[PDB]
Amino acid sequence: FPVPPSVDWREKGALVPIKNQGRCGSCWAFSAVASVEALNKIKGGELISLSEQMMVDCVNASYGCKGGRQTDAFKYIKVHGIASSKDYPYVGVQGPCQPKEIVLKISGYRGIVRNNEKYLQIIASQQVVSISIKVGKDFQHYKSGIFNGTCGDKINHGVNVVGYGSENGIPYWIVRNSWGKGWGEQGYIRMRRNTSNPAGCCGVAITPTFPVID
Repeated sequence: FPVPPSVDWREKGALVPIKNQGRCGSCWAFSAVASVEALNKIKGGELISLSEQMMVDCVNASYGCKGGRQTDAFKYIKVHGIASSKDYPYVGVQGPCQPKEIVLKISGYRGIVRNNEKYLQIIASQQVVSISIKVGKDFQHYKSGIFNGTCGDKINHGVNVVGYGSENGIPYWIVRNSWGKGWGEQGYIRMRRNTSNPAGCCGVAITPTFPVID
């Protein structure tokens, strides 16, 4: 599959502004939701901010502010759909599953073969990808540049690949986080790409997933 050398889905109007999950352990929901929002736009829909709060409150296979799985959210959005952030705002605390207008459903999700950054790049060239990484103190303290710091010891944080590129010949992934616009490069981190360890930087390539529509 012909692969462009750089991609940035933000330049294509496929990312809503950076959000902030607060103290709640809802990264799984933010990582699933951003991929769904982007795909809806990429496939010819309008860009709409969608409700992570609805996922936290309604996806009983996951654990609300106690952690969860991007794929649990994808399954829920396929069957039951998802409401807008406007109708179901984020409060950062689990509450009852509240009924609101459904914006959209998806049709399913897929994974990528594990530990294959070039396969991740192929999907990333086509849409936003959900990924799971091993965050430790160096990642938490990231401010700018291409991150090459140390990593945590356990997969513990869900984020998104929104593109990729290179700077002075050093390749990177553009990674969306859910820690507000004041963290990193306006809420994003560029992480080193094509590392010798096939798991990728802090495990970016271990378990990528992405929604499908139609």
